[PDB]
Amino acid sequence: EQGDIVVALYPYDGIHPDDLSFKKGEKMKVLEEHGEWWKAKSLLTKKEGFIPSNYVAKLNTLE
Repeated sequence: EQGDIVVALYPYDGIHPDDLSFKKGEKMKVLEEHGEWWKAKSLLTKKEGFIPSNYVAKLNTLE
């Protein structure tokens, strides 16, 4: 859901300006879920952009 903290499982290089580029282990805040791609904010760079949702996992997976 919106505001959840996620961690990158694999790195990803954005191909377009609206994408975030991240490394494995990078922490991001999910802003909006839009199917396969989510809008997120890198907690390291504070930059926002779309990320492939299959490349991240919730830091909280139990609840």
